[PDB]
Amino acid sequence: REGWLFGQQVQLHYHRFPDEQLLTNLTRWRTGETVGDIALQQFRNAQPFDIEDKDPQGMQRPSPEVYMKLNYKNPATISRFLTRTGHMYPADILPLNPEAVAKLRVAKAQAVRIGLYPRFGNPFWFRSQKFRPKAYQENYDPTTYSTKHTMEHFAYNWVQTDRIRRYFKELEELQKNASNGARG
Amino acid sequence: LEPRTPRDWLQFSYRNLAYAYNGALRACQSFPEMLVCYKEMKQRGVKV
Amino acid sequence: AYDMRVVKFSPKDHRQWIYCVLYVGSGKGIAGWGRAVAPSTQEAKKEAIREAFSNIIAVDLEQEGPMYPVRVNADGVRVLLYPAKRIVANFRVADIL
Amino acid sequence: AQLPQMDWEHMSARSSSDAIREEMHRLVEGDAVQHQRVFNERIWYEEEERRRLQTVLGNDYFQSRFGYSLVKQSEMPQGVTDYNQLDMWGEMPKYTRDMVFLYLISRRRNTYAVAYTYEGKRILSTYTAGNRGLKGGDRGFRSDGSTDNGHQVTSMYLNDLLPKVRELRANEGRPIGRGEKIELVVRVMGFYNGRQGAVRAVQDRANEFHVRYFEDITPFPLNGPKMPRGVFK
Amino acid sequence: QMIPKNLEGERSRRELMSRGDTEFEALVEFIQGASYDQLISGRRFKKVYDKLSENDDTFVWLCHTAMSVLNPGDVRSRLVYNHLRTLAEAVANGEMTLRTAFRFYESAVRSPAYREIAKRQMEGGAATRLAGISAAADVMRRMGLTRRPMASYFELYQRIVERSEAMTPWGFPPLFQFEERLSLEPRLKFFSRASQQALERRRRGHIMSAYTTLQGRRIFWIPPTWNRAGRFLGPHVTLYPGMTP
Amino acid sequence: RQHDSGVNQYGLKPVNAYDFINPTNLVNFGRGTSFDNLGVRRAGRGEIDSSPSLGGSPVFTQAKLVGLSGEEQLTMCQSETMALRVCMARGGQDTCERESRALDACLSRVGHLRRAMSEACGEFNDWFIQNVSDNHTKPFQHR
Amino acid sequence: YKMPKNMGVAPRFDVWNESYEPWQHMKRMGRLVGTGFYIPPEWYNHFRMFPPINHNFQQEKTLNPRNESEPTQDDLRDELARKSRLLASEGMRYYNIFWVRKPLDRMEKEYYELKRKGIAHSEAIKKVLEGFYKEL
Amino acid sequence: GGYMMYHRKSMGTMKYSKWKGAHGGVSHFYGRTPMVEEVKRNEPITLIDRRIMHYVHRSRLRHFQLFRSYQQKSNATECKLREGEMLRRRWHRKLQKSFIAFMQFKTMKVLEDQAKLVNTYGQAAVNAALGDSWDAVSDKEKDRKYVTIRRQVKALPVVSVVPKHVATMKQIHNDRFNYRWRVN
Amino acid sequence: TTIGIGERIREIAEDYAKGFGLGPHGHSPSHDTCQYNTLNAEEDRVRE
Amino acid sequence: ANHPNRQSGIQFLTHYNTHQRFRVNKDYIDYMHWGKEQGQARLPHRHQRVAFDFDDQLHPTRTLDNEGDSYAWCAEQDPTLGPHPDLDASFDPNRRVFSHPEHWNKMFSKRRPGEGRIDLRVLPSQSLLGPLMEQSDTQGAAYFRYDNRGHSNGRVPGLNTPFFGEFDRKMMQAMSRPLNADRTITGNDGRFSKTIMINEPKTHQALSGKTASELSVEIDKATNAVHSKLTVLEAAQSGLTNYYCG
Amino acid sequence: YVPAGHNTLSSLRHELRLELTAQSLKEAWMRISGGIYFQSADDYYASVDGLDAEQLGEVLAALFPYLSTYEAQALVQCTLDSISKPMNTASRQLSRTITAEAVGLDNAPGHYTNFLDWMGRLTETRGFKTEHALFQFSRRKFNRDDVRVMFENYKLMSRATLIADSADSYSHFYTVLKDFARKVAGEDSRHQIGVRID
RNA sequence: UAUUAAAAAGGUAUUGUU
Repeated sequence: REGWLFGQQVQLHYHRFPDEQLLTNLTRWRTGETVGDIALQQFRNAQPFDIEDKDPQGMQRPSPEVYMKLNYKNPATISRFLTRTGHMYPADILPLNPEAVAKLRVAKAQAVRIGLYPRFGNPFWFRSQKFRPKAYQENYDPTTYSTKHTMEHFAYNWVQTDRIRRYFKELEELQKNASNGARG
Repeated sequence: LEPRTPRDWLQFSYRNLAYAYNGALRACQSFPEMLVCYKEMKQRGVKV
Repeated sequence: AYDMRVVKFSPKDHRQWIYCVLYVGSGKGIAGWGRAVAPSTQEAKKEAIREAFSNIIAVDLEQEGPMYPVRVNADGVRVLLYPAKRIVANFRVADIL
Repeated sequence: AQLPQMDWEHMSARSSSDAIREEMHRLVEGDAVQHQRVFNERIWYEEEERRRLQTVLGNDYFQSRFGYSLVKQSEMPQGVTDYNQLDMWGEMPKYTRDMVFLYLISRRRNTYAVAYTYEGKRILSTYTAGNRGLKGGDRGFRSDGSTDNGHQVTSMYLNDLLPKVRELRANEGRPIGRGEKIELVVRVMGFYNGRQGAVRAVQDRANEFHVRYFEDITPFPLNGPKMPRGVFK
Repeated sequence: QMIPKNLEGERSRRELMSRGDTEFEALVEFIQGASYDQLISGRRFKKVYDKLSENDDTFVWLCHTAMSVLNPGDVRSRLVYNHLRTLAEAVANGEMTLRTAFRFYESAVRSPAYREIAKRQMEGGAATRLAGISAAADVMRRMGLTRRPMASYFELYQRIVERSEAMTPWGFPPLFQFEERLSLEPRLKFFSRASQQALERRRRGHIMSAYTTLQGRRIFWIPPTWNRAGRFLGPHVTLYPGMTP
Repeated sequence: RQHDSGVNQYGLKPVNAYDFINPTNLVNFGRGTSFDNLGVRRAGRGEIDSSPSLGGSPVFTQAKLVGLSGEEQLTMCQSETMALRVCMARGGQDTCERESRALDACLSRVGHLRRAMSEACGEFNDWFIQNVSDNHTKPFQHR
Repeated sequence: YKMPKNMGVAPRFDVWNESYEPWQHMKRMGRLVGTGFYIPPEWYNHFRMFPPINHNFQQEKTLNPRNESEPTQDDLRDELARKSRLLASEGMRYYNIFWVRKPLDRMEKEYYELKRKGIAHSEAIKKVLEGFYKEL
Repeated sequence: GGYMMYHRKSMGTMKYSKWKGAHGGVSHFYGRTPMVEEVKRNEPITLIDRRIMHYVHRSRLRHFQLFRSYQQKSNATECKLREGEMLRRRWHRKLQKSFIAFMQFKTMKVLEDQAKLVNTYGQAAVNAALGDSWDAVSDKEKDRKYVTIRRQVKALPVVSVVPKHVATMKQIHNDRFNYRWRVN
Repeated sequence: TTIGIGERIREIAEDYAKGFGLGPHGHSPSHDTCQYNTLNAEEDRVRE
Repeated sequence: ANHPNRQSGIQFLTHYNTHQRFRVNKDYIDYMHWGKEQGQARLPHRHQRVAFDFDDQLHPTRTLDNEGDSYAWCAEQDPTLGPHPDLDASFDPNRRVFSHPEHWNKMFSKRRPGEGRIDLRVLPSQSLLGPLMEQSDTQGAAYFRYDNRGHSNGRVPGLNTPFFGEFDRKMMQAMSRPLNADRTITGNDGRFSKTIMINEPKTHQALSGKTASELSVEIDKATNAVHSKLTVLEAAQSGLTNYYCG
Repeated sequence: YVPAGHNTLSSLRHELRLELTAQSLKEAWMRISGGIYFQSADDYYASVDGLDAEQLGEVLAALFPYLSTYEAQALVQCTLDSISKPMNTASRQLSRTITAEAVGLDNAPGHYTNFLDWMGRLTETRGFKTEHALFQFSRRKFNRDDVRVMFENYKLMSRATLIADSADSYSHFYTVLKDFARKVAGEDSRHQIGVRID
C-alpha cells in the first residue's frame, strides 16, 4: 500500500478532526487562554496544500488560443515553450499536451525549414518571459518541486518569527536597564 | 538537606542557609506561615 | 527431525544453530507444529514448542474427516486431503492426522 | 482618574443607527478574504510603490455574441499593442560596421581565443593555452585547459589586440585616438572551464573595451555523425 | 525471558497478594541506590521504567482507537463501548494482538446503513474525538488497567497531546502502526513513552579513547582480572588527586 | 505483551523456510547490527545501515535538501558581504571599520536560523522514517 | 547483484494482513473452542455474538482503491465564505460547536429559497450576504 | 576529416587546419547561435555569463552538450542512461515532494508560532516588531524605508557558480563534475 | 497482573452489583445509549 | 510471472477476448503513469470494469445529450433533489484512456524530449481550432432534431420519460429472483432476511386474484422459513410507478 | 483564514480602538508601557517587588469610585490577566469548579462541554502533577540531587504513613517525588547557593 | 571507506581473495 503522490503510507494532513486543536490546548481553555486564541483560530483546521499535479502530464497546457497561434508563422508562440536555445523542455519538466507537442515539433522544425526560426536558439526569449510564469522569486506556488524555494520561505518566515521574539526580548532588556537607571 | 558525606559539606554553611531561607520567606506570602518558616530559620542554627 | 545450521553472528564467529521441527498434537482435536532455530538442542526444542502452541490448529471432528477433497498448496508441497474409509497416509502424515 | 459616566455624548454615537452603519460598513469591508496575516514589509513596500507612482449589456447580448467569452479569457493582447513584441529581430544584436568580434573557443583540454572583424578579417592568430605554453610539460592533463590557463591566454590575446586593433583603425581611417573604447562582440564557444574566468579577463578590460553583445555558440548535436568512440561504447 | 510465574492457589497467591504496589516498590528500590551503601543503578532505573511502562500495549492501542478511527460510531453508546472494553481487555492480558484487535474494533457491528447515517452527521466523515477519548479513559478506569487511576487518563491524554504536533499526526502506516515482524525503534514508536525522549549522543574521543575503555569511572559488572587487564588499576584509583577537606 | 513479536530471545523470529534454512539473516544485517536493531535493516542514526529508504532506494541526501551543503546560499551574511564591496575588497579579514559589525549581525541570525533548519531536517528524517520509508523491503525503482 | 537492503525479511505485502483479519480468528477460534478442550478468550465470548461486519474486505484483495471498504474509516459555501470570514467561523473558531444552528447553514437555506424565488445566482449571493450583515 | 563543431577536433588548430567561412557580424553561426544577451550599459559580463552558465547547467543542457558530443554512445547506452536519469529524477521528485510537504508543515508551525506571539503580544505590537513605522510620522523617514527596501528589492546581481568540469583519465564521461564514478 | 484471581473477583462483584429495572428516564442502565449517573451526577445531586 | 509483458497476469475479469491479459493485442498498459485511480496499471480503468465491489459505486447511466431534463424528470420526486450521482452526460466505456506506449511509443528514437510518435487519435482536442471553425450560423443537431433512435433502450424512465417511485442506488431489486411463474413477485433473500418485491408496475401494482393468491403464499413461505429474521415486503417499481400495492 | 474582526495591518500609529479585547489591551499597552510585557500577573508582581493584590485593589477602588471594594481588585487582576496569560490559582480554580457544578448537565448532545470541563477538572489535580512527575522521571530530566531528595522524602515516611498514603495510590508517589513535582512544574531554581563561607 | 546537518551499495566464497 503506497500513496501515489510520492509514495506515502498515510494521508498527508495537518489536522483531521474538529477538536484536535482544542483537545491539544485544553488547559489553556479551562484557564481561559483560548477565548482570545487566534492561534487556535487561524490554524484550527489548516490542511496541507494541493501538493500535487491537478493535470500531471499537462493535458491543459497550453491554453486553446495557443494552439491556433502555434503555427509555422508563429515563432512568437513557439518560443514560449522552447529553452533559451530552442530545446523543448522535456516532458518530465514542462508537461505539454500531446497535440501541443506535435504541433510544436512540426511548427519549430518547419519554421526552421523555411528559415523563420533560428536553426538553433530562442529569439523570443525575454519577450516570452512575460508569458512564462516567473515563480521562484516572491510568490510561493505551494505546488513547486524546487525545495530551495520552500526553504527560503520557511526561513524568511521563521526569520520574522524570531524577529518578533528578538525585538521583544531586547525591549524587556531595555526595561530592566531603565529600572536601575530611573530608580535607585 | 544535611551533609552525610564530606562532599555535601563543601556546599554547606549556615550563613549560606540564610540566603536560602530568605528565598523561602521572600517567596512566602502570608505572615502566619512566614511565622513557622522563620521559626525554623531560627531553630536550625542559621547564622541570621 | 532436528538439524544443524551454522549461524554467522559475524564473519569470524559462527555458531551451530540446531533447527528443530516438531508437532505438538493431541488427537482430541488440537495439534500445531512448530519449527525453530536455536543454538542448542533443548533450547531449539522449547522454541519450536512455543512456535507450535502459537500455530495451534483445531478441527471440527464432527465429520471425523474431510467431506470433500481439500487440494491445498503449502510452502511448495502440493497437498491433497481426501475422504477415505480409514486413515490411509504416510507413517508421519498418518500420525499427524 | 477618568470617570466612565462622563464620556457619554460619544457612547450614544454608537447606539445611534448612523454610526452603526458607518462601522458595519467597515466590518463588511473586513469580512472579505485577506492574504496578509501580519504586517509584511514587502507588501507595505508594494503599496507605497504605487502610492508613489500615482502622485449595460446583460447576459442576452453576449449570448448571441460569439467571440465574447473568447476575448474574455483570451491571453493575447487586447487593444493596440506593440510591434517590438512581434518583429523578428527584437531582442537581437544591432551591430555596427566598426566592431571587433572576438571568439572565445574553450575546449576541454585547451581554451584559445581569436578575434575577427565584421567582414571576417582575422586580426591575429589563435592565441592558445598551448601556444603560449601553459600546456606542455606541466602539472598534468587535468589542468591542461582549466580556468587559470584560459584567463592567462585571453589576457595575452588582449595584450596584442589593443595595439593591433588601434593600428587597424588608423589603417582604415578612423582616427579614434583616445577615450573611445573598442566595440567588442564576445562569441563564446563554451560550457567548459576555460571560459568561466576568461570572461573575467575580458571583463578586466572594459576600461578599454565596450563589450556590446555577449553570445555563446556551442553547437548542439541534434543528429550528426558519429563522435569518436569512448572507452565503453 | 519475561516468563510470568505460573500461578497456583494459596502459595502463589500469597507471593502475589503480598505484592503491594509493585511500581512504587520498584521506585523504592531505585532510589535506595542513593543511600550510603549502594549506588544508583541503571538496572534499577530500568526495572522502574518497565514496571511503569508495563501497560504500553493497551495505551498505544486505545490511543490509536480514539485518534486514528474516523467516525467510530457512538463510542459512548454501550454497544461500541462494549466492543472497546472487550477488545482492550483482551489487548492487555495478551489474548489478542494490537493489530488484530484494532481490526476487530474497526470491524465490529455498529449500526445498519452506517455510511448513510454518517453522511448525515459528518461533512468529511471524521467525527469529534472527545467522545472517543472519554470512552477510552472510561475503559481503562473501569478495567483496572492501572493501580493508580489518574495514570490511565494521563498517559491517554499526554501521548495524544504529543502526537498532535507531528506532521500527518493522525495517519499511521499500517505495517509499523502496530506490532508486526519489522517495527520502529521505540524512540520512533507512535504513542510511546520514548518518543519524547528523542535525542542523541555526542562524542569527543581521546587520541587514545578506545584503549582506555575501562580507565574511567566506569561501573563494572564483570571486573577485570590481571589475565586480560594489561595495566588497568581499577575504577577507584586516581593518579592525579586534588587536595580538598 | 511485554516484548515485540518480530524478535525472539535468540534473534529475529523465523517466519518462513528462508529464515529457517539461513538463520544468519536473523542475527546479522550489516556492520552495524545490534540486538535491539535486529532484522530492522535500518539501524539507529549515523551508524551503518541507518538510511531511510523511499520506496526501495535509500536516502542519503537529507541535508542536501534543506540546503545545508547542497546549494548553500543562506544569503543572510551573503547579501551583507556582496553589499560591502568596500570591506569585500579591503584586507577582507577584519572587524574592519564599520561593516563587519553588520556582517556578524547577519551571521548571528544565520547561526540560529541554520540550527533551526537543521533541527527541521532531523525531525524530517524522524518523520519520513515513520510514515514513508518501506525500510528497503520494496524493490528498487531508480533504474 | 544488488537487491534491496532489508529485502530478505520483507513481508508478503498482500498476504501479510490476512493472518490478522478478525474473521480468521473467528473461524480459527470457533473450532479451537468447539473442540471442548480450550477455554475461549473473553473476546470470543463477545465477538461471537457480535461477529465482525461481513464486507470489510482489504484493499490488498479487492484490488480497487476507490472502494470505501471500511464503514468506519470512510470519508457554494465556498463563496458564502470568500465573501465573509465572519460568516464561516460563526460557530467554528476553536472547535466546531456542532449542536448550534449555524449562520453559514441558515444562509445556505436562505440561498436556496431565494434562487427558487427566481433571483439569479450572483444576486442571491449579495442578498444572502446583505441579510446576514443586517441580522448582525 | 570533416568534423561537426561539437566534436573534439571541431576547430582544429595546426598548420593544416582550416576553418570555413567568415566570422564577423554575420558569422557561420547566423542561425546556429543559441543565447545572445545584449549587454546593458556597463553591466559586468562576469555576471551575464555567470548567469547563462548556471541556467544552461540547471537545465542539464550542458550535461547533454558535453555528453553526446564526445563519444557517440550506443543508442542502447544513451537510452539506458537517459531513461535512468528520467527515472532517478522521478524518484528524487518523490523525495523532494515529501520534503516540501513536510517543510510546509514546518512553515505552518512557524506561522502558528507567529500567531502565538500575536495572541500574547498583540497584533499591532507585533507589526511594530516587524517594523510597523508608528514613530516615523515623517515622510522623509518613510522615504528612507522606501529607498532601502527598493535598493534591496532590486536584488543585486547574484553570481551563481557552475561546478567545475572534471577530466578523468580516459574521460569515461564528460558529464563528470565531481569525482564520483558513474555507471557507464 | 494476577493470572485471574482478581479477574474473576471483579467479575463476580460486577455481576452482583449490576442494577436492573427501569430508571427515571426509561431505560435499563445498560441500554445501548441512555446513560445514567453521567459523571456521578446522581451522587452529586444526592450530596447537594 | 517474471517475464516482462506477462506482469499483466491472468485477468479473467476484464472484457477482452482473452483471459491472459498479456495476450490481448488491444490495450497495452502504460506502466509509469496509470494507476492513480484504479489501483495498479494492470487492472482495467474504473470506467470499463465488468465486476463491481460492494461499497464501490458501479457505472453511471449516460443521460441524454442536453442534460436539462435529467433533473426535470425527477419533478415527480422530492422537489429539491440534486443531480443523480449515477447519471452522466459523457460516460463512454469505450473511451480509451491515454497510454504512453500506445500513443507515444518512444522506442525508435533517442528518447530525447522532443521525439516520439505522438498519436492524436485518442484524446479529445483542446484546440480552439475546433470550437472556432466548427461553429455554424445554423443551430446544433440537438435543435435540428437530426437524431433518430432517441435512446437505445427506447423508453427509459429516467432519461426519456419521468421517473416515478424511488431510486435504487444498490441493485436490491435488479438482482431479484422470480417466485412466481408469471413473475408477478420477485424475491431477494440475504441470510437472515427476505425481501419480497411485488413486481407489477404495468397495472400499478394492482394485484390480480391469482397474483394475490401467489403472494399470500410467498409472503408466508418467507415468514415461515427458519433463516427469516425480517421480511422486507415492498414494491419493485422499476421507475414505472409510484405505487406500493394498488 | 484570517479570523473575524482581527485586523491584520493594524499599527500603533493606527488610532486606538475601543473594544475591551486582549488584543486591544495588549496593543494599547505596547503604546503605553513602551516595552513591558509580563508572562503572568506575577511577573508584574515580581517586578513591583512587594505590591500585594490589595495594594492595587485600594488604589483602584479610589481611582474609580463607583466600583465596589472587591470589584476594584477584580479590575486589577483582570487587566493583569488580559495583558498576561491568565493565572493558575486555587481562587480561579474553585470558582470554575463551584460554578460548572451549579451549572450541571448540559444541552450539548453528548454532554460534550461537560466532558470538556471534566477533562479539565482532573487535568489540574495533584494526581495529574503526580503522574506528570512519574512520566518525566521515565524521561530523565533530573540529576543526582533530585534522586537524593526523592530518597530522603521516602525515608522521612513511616510504616503507618506509607500504609495510609498508599490507599489513594498516588499519594505516596507524590510524597516521594514531591520535590520533583515542584521542580518539573516549577520553572525556577530556588537553589543557587552562592559560595560556602566557613 | 564513492566529502550530509557519522548515513547508499557487490561475490562463483561459504571462517569466505593467500
